Amino acid sequence: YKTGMDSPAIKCCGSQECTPTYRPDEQCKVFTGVYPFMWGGAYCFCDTENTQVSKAYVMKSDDCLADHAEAYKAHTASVQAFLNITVGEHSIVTTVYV
Amino acid sequence: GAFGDIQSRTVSSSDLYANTNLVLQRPKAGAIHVPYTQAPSGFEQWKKDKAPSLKFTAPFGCEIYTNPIRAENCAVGSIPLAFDIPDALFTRVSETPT
Amino acid sequence: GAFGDIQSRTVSSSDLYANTNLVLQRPKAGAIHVPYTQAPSGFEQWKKD
Amino acid sequence: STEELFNEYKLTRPYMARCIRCAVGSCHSPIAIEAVKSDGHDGYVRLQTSSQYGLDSSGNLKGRTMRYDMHGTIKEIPLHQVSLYTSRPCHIVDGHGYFLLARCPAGDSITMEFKKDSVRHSCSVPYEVKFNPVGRELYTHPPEHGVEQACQVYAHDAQNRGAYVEMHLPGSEVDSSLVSLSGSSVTVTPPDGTSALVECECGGTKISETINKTKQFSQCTKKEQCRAYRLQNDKWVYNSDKLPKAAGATLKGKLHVPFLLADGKCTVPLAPEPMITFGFRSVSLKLHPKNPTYLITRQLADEPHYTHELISEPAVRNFTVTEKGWEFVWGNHPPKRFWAQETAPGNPHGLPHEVITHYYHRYPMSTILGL
Amino acid sequence: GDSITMEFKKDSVRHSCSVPYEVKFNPVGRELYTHPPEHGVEQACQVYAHDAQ
Amino acid sequence: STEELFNEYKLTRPYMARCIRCAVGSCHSPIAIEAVKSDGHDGYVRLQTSSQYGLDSSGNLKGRTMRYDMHGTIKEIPLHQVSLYTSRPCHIVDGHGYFLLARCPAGDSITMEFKKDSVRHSCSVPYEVKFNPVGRELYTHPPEHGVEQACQVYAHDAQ
Ligand SMILES: *[C@@H]1O[C@H](CO)[C@@H](O)[C@H](O)[C@H]1NC(C)=O
Ligand SMILES: *[C@@H]1O[C@H](CO)[C@@H](O)[C@H](O)[C@H]1NC(C)=O
Repeated sequence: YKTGMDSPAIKCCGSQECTPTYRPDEQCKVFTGVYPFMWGGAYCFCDTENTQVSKAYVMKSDDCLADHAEAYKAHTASVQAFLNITVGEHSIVTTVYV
Repeated sequence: GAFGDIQSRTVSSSDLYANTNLVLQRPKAGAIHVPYTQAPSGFEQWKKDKAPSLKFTAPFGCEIYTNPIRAENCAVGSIPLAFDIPDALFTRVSETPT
Repeated sequence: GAFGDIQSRTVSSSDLYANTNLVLQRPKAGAIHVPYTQAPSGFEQWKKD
Repeated sequence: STEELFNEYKLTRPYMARCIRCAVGSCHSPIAIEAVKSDGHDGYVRLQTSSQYGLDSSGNLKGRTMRYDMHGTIKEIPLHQVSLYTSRPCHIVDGHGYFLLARCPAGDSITMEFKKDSVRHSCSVPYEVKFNPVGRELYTHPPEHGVEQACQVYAHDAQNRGAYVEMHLPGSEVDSSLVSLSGSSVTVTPPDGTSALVECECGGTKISETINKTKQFSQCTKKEQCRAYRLQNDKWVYNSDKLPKAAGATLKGKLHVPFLLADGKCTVPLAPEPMITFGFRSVSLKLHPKNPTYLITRQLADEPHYTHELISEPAVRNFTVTEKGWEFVWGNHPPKRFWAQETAPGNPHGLPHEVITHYYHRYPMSTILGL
Repeated sequence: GDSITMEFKKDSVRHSCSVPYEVKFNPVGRELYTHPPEHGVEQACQVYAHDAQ
Repeated sequence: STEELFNEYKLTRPYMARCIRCAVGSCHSPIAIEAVKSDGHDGYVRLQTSSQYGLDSSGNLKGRTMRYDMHGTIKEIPLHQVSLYTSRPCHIVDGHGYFLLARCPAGDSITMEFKKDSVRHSCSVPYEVKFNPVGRELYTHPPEHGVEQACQVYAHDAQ
């Protein structure tokens, strides 16, 4: 599997509210007291009253389509046999169950 | 962290069951990223501890083949046979050498 | 695979005894090469042990 | 030809992300690797990077070069310059968009680097790389010769039908270089081609959304008192965890990915043929592996007594064989079976005595009981 | 690694030199890692400062 | 001077052979290594490649370059461009014709590569490389100081 991770919801000088998300093993949490930085400089001016929401979920791997295991349950098995039967110079190839 | 942590009813099924113990963590101050906690892929762990296959462990020299799931050359037991043969196919002794 | 897999009566002797279990294999389709099977040099194994 | 080669690349655009180490410390570089997959049995790696390549800046098909976001601008360099290694240098095989297919050896981490117009840039990410050798023989590199067995490997074909990922509009991208104190007031370039989003925490004017205009901002003693973001709102990005999202809306869709894992054929080593020595109810096997090879054996009875072992050094082992049957499998060699029958001393006439001990060996588990 | 090799390109064949010295850095914390993780907790450690001071 | 330096090179000519992996798949490249010997105790490697070098296309003595058969034609590049490694980059010591003497470290396989006028070409062959340290002490590299003991090593002399 691959851990699907959403983009951070960063609110500068404010506060976000979390909402329900309908994803497998979906987790979401609000974090306060963050001062994010980017390549272009400090993202948010404020040092306090800052909110960074992180959201992540679990999703199937893109390789799963070809590489996967299949769980089966089996019962009441039947046997099919291939007998070569010659009765009085009559050679045949017989496919018959047991 | 166990075999079957990510389950899907069918290959094409969009709904799936996920139990990875996903826990979100506190991000680093001044760094934009989505921290997370997850159990190692149980598929990989099982693949490492998969143990020898049934094909190699099956008794009676049974050989296991896939796609049409089947067992072959299983040398155990016996099979009764009944032969309803018409009398027309029998040959009189007078036609055979003495 | 044992010490003495390749033996020579003398250093200058041209005739020599060889028991390497050399088995030729099927070559790859589209590839020119000489496939082969042989036991590891018993000299090296003995040198290690 | 076809949207698969046209590619959503025209819609996406490469982006930058944080690397743990960029040489001297961390940095927000486009080389950053988002994820690595190592499911293929042949040892090939499928890396997902934050940048995109295979198509040039104008959207033309050119696999010779790679596209990386160099801070405020986007630059392109030949792909052959880009190198990567884990324990030893890897060999790049193919690439398309975000994804990269290369022949890497085993290792504990993946380092990717390329030469810029200045000091070379590199980035290492921790990920366990350990490819399972194809077959029951654990090799490091594929042999010159061997037998053909089924395997699962990463196809290099750009054809894509099954797998797809979610991409969406990027969030506001801060850029402090946009803003300076011309004489004493905040002055921000849009710049020419990009809309400038500027907001102040202090009083006065706290909203700009300046599309294209050079504006002065009073009541801001220092340029540190303001913040400015570059907004594009033109292209989509991969749902990366290092770029903040847009709060207004998340326009998203499904886009397919190259380098699908698919079934194929692999060249595997063939376990050297052991020497077989015969005896009474016993077979002596002289094993001489070229590499760590799994030996597996079983009986054909109700009690298989299954025994297995990975053997890397020469050794001779003896197994007991009954008339019920004993199967032998050695590496990738086709399984062979051997049964046993009365060897010696048997049950001759041998009058008197003698035959008592000869019968001892024939049909044991009793014998002495009857005596 | 087991030894340190240093090299540079001259105006001719490149020059290198290897010296035997045991290099084995103790991972920080009670968890034995090879490279630092993407995420974790902050613990005290002792490291070589790059400052010329 | 003497046929050893004149060399049968004038009679031979380098040739091409198949490599298991040439980067993206196999190919018929002259870089292919025929055999590798690792009997020397000092850690030096003696590689036998499918190409020849030490003499140029006209048969003149020039050890600075190496000669490889580029498909339908034959090209030559400086020897210093050619690099090889097993676990870490090796140091080329000398060469003559088909054979190459270099200081390689321990490793599981030998990879040799050189830069063409295009994408660099490489070839890896599986061969166990494990040099026995000289003496009763198992070292990785020779020490700065020590005692002198007898050993067997690959001579670089073309004799
Ligand atoms: C029985 O079948 C095999 C192939 O299934 C055939 O070669 C053989 O001739 C047959 N024998 C008789 C007696 O029919
Ligand atoms: C079986 O093993 C023993 C020692 O382990 C050895 O003496 C004996 O010769 C072996 N059997 C055969 C048939 O070689």
